Amino acid sequence: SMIRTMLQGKLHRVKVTHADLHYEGACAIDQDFLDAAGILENEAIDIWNVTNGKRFSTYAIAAERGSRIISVNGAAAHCASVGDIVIIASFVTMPDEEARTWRPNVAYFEGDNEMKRTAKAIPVQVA
Amino acid sequence: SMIRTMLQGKLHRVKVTHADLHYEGACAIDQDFLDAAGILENEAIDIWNVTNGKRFSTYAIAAERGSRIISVNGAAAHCASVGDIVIIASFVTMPDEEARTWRPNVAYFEGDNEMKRTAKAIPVQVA
Amino acid sequence: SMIRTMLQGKLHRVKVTHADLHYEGACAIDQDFLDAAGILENEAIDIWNVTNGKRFSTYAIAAERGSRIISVNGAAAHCASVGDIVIIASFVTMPDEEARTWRPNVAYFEGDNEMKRTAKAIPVQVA
Amino acid sequence: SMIRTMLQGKLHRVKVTHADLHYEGACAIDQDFLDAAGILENEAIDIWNVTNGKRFSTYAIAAERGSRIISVNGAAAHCASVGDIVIIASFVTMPDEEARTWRPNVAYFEGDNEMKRTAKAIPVQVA
Amino acid sequence: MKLTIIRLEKFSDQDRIDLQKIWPEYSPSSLQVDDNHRIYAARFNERLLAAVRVTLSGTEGALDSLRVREVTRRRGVGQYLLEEVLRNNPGVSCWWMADAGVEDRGVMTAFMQALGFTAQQGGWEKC
Amino acid sequence: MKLTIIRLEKFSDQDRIDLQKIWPEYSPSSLQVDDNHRIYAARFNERLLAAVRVTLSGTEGALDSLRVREVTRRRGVGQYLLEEVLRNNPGVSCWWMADAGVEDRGVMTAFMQALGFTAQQGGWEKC
Amino acid sequence: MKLTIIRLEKFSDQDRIDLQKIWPEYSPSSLQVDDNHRIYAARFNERLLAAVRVTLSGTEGALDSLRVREVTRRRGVGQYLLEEVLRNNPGVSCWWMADAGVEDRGVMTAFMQALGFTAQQGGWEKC
Amino acid sequence: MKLTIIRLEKFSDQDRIDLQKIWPEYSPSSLQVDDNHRIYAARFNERLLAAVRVTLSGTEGALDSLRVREVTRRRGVGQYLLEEVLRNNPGVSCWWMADAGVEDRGVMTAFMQALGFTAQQGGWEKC
Ligand SMILES: CC(=O)SCCNC(=O)CCNC(=O)[C@H](O)C(C)(C)COP(=O)(O)OP(=O)(O)OC[C@H]1O[C@@H](n2cnc3c(N)ncnc32)[C@H](O)[C@@H]1OP(=O)(O)O
Ligand SMILES: CC(=O)SCCNC(=O)CCNC(=O)[C@H](O)C(C)(C)COP(=O)(O)OP(=O)(O)OC[C@H]1O[C@@H](n2cnc3c(N)ncnc32)[C@H](O)[C@@H]1OP(=O)(O)O
Ligand SMILES: CC(=O)SCCNC(=O)CCNC(=O)[C@H](O)C(C)(C)COP(=O)(O)OP(=O)(O)OC[C@H]1O[C@@H](n2cnc3c(N)ncnc32)[C@H](O)[C@@H]1OP(=O)(O)O
Ligand SMILES: CC(=O)SCCNC(=O)CCNC(=O)[C@H](O)C(C)(C)COP(=O)(O)OP(=O)(O)OC[C@H]1O[C@@H](n2cnc3c(N)ncnc32)[C@H](O)[C@@H]1OP(=O)(O)O
Ligand SMILES: [Mg+2]
Ligand SMILES: [Mg+2]
Ligand SMILES: [Mg+2]
Ligand SMILES: [Mg+2]
Repeated sequence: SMIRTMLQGKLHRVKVTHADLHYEGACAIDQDFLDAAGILENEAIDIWNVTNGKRFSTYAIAAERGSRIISVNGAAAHCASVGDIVIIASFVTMPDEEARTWRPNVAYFEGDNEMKRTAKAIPVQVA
Repeated sequence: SMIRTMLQGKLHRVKVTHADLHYEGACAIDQDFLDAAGILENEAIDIWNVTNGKRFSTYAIAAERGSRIISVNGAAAHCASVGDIVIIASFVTMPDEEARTWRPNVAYFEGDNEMKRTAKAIPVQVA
Repeated sequence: SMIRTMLQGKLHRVKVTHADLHYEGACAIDQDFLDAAGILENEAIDIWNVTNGKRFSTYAIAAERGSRIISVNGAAAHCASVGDIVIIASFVTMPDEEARTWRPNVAYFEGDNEMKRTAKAIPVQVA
Repeated sequence: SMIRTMLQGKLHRVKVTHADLHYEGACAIDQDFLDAAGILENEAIDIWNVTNGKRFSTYAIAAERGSRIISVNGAAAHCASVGDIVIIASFVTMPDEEARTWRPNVAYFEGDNEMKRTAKAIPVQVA
Repeated sequence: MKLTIIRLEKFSDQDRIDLQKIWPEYSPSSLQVDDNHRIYAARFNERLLAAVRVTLSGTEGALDSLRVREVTRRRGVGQYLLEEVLRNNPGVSCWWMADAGVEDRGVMTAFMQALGFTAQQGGWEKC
Repeated sequence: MKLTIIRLEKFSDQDRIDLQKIWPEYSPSSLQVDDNHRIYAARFNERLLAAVRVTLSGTEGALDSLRVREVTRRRGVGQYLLEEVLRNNPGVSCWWMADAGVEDRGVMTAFMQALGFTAQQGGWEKC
Repeated sequence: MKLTIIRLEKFSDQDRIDLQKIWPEYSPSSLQVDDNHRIYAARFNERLLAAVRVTLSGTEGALDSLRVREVTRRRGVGQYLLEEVLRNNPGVSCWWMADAGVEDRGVMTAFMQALGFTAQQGGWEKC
Repeated sequence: MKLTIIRLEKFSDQDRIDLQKIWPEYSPSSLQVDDNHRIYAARFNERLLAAVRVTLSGTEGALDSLRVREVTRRRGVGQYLLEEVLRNNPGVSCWWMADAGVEDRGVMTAFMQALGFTAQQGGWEKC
């Protein structure tokens, strides 16, 4: 019964499509993208901005399936601009025994939020 | 037994009423507001400042029911000023099965911390 | 089985006594102080600096009982100086039912880390 | 059933060997180093930079056993440079009873990521 | 912005695009608006998610063409739209909605019941 | 500031407003203060939450009009106020509080017992 | 960068070093590349992790020398390499891989089966 | 700095203060140090936590006055001190520690056993 915190899933290098201080809450994500990464509506997510270096935490809401929207909303819009490249992750906890065999849901994006690949593992970095 | 972190409830766009370095601990919140969002005295809360962009974590204490007070106290008063518009959230953990049907407690404010609406869901953002 | 994150205990307004980049890890705390706030050796703690506004997370190690030492060590020494006034907190998780009756371990300090008061509750802030 | 967050293990003062915005995710760590500190592939880790003061959270992936690689990848490469000295930690949760007897996995490094010592406890800081 | 009920007296081009999605069967502005023929709409993050037409005859009021976009159903939008219609026409003491156009009369009845309307031949009433 | 017990020798206008809430039945300054008739008050974040009157006769001391604001009861305020009164009048070896004005004699007795007073006809004693 | 399948027409010195590790038995450039003799490779963070040789004869195609570096096996690399080879040679309707050089024919068959190939005498086929 | 084993050939005033705490019974510098009479000490965050005296006679070596400060026992300090003494005197193939001065011979034996020494009359041996 030691409990680990494990990467559950990630959206790798999506582009912010909207950012507005006046919108409600706090990252709206195309439905299809959430499903691909196993991320739930109302789940806590971390956002890492490759364009500007900012790292912040918020929660996810749904955006219309097929819209390709990554909308960074409310206070979070201080942390990202339209066109920024971001990584979106969530994390779950599980017993150590399950953690040793866990495989995260990973989704890869190119161009205008076109989903290129889903996978269940990240390769090993070699010398 | 994978455990998710879910938005439990939020106070949406309250106004800071007091901020003082010399007060004890660390966000005092009108009792009625805590009840509306399901937030507990001594619970960890996250504060997102729409006015200035700062994101910080603290814990909630009670303020007198009906006072409308949002008091940002002690070290936290470096992160917010009187009149700032903030979002206050807490998060809970639950099994994945329960998380898929979870509904957060959400409260909406206007003007001088007048509670306008409580709800149990955030709509989908459409294109 | 919704699980809340609750303030477990806090050291309120202790003074940093040592800070050094070359020390190992990462906040050493007088034993008596840890006991007073229910904080454990190797437990994750959050540090809020009232003097300079910085908020960071680390873990606690023991310092010699009766020394009154608050030693901010290694990388953390970028976040605090000798003489800064800080609040040290830890957080625990428990079912909602237990959370509604939880009482945190709180310790109050004055002057040269003299423990003035321990208590089990924070009062309500009134108008 | 109060649950504590405990330091599980740490890599003490490793040197960043690679840092690149264009690499995927987000800290690649020599396999042997992960084993020494009990850290798992895909586990959430915190990174504290002694050289520049930055504190950020990410997740670990494997790098080739024996390479000695500490690769800080993607958005994280805004937070560290080649040659920076960092501490890498993970945290686990367990019941209070187990937490009182917990011993973390600690690994100490010198020179070019040469592992000098593993241990199960941090000494007490004395006056 | 957050979910808001508005009375539309003039339509932007965004409004026109949104109303076509909500009401594909109608061609704006076939839609007449004057003091007794009203259209209320639910607005969320600069888009309309739901609409209804309101006909007033002093103490009697008729509702037709209530529709919430499929993507955002069961998030409380329909209910809030109707409450704001009732609340903002406090002169009307008798309301009727005919069952015309309704996809799923079974769902509609459960909704109209939640709102306190009684099922009648050809419709629902609250009076 | 944190909860503090103070002896009030002069009253600000805030003090006057606070004492009216604590003691609606009395009109400040009907309230006489000299060296033998004292008022001690619990102060928390620039407001008074509780008060008591103290009459000294050398080794004998009388307490009356102990009241804690309803909103902040059972948070240890009453107990701390009384301990500070006892501690700061170490000349008094015999204390009396008459049961006059007491709302709920049952609650009062359990409180006075926690503090080590014995119930007697007409009051409580510690002597 | 993320895991990418590339057709190698020219080899850098890094490519040469990587191919020696993937294929110790071959000496680049003993390796001939023209329009009908191809080498596809899996690239991850500027290194090659796996390679295969492809011989095309219009609607027939042969695969040999499929190898994934031992350190990074069972992370989906082999599977992605093969899918990209199939996908990018959509003219080929019949594929063959001979069982030559294969370490562990049992593992190979389970892999080739996951990819939809049938085991045959001397090899695997998808056709 | 981290826990380090050092050979003390010269003593600072801090060293003198520390050695008095480790060895109240001895008066530095009653303590003779030359090439065959050594003192090794465990150092942690600029303080000594443990010491031992080493007498070398070529292939034979004697240990006396091993002591770890009470406050920091059972954190692996004693064990690391002894291993570094053995490791840094690889010429010695036979070690003796007499049981003189030992508080608790039962604890000492379990310690010396963990380190691979055999209990003998009057002492411990590894040889
Ligand atoms: C030209 C024309 O437009 S003709 C008119 C055509 N209109 C239609 O055909 C109606 C199509 N359906 C809809 O538009 C929507 O489904 C509506 C209006 C019935 C409901 O709107 P919603 O925003 O989805 O309902 P909302 O979430 O506010 O529901 C509130 C309450 O209604 C009830 N309810 C709503 N949908 C359902 C359902 N599918 N089953 C059971 N109860 C329901 C529940 O009590 C619900 O409360 P809960 O979520 O706490 O259980
Ligand atoms: C003009 C005039 O003012 S006339 C005088 C009128 N005064 C009154 O009528 C008294 C009204 N009541 C009060 O003011 C308060 O309830 C007091 C003074 C009795 C208690 O003050 P509090 O600040 O609420 O008590 P506090 O939390 O310090 O209690 C300490 C201990 O008292 C006991 N206690 C207090 N309230 C209760 C209760 N309601 N039931 C059981 N025990 C109690 C408990 O042991 C408690 O310790 P715990 O919380 O560890 O269990
Ligand atoms: C000169 C020359 O090169 S001669 C040719 C020599 N080549 C060889 O000897 C092959 C040596 N083995 C390898 O290179 C690798 O093990 C390969 C190519 C067989 C597999 O590559 P990998 O990248 O490890 O396989 P990958 O993870 O993509 O596997 C995909 C599916 O294959 C199957 N699979 C792969 N390995 C195994 C295994 N060891 N056991 C069971 N099934 C397996 C599984 O279904 C797997 O899906 P899963 O992980 O969802 O269960
Ligand atoms: C003038 C003079 O100085 S005269 C000499 C006087 N010296 C003494 O009287 C010795 C007093 N005791 C001590 O100094 C210490 O207790 C020592 C040296 C025995 C042990 O030092 P420590 O740093 O506390 O031991 P350390 O934690 O390194 O122990 C390593 C192993 O020893 C064993 N060990 C140590 N203490 C104990 C104990 N109290 N019970 C059982 N086993 C023990 C265990 O196997 C332990 O490994 P573990 O923690 O994985 O179980
Ligand atoms: Mg809805
Ligand atoms: Mg109280
Ligand atoms: Mg693989
Ligand atoms: Mg020790």
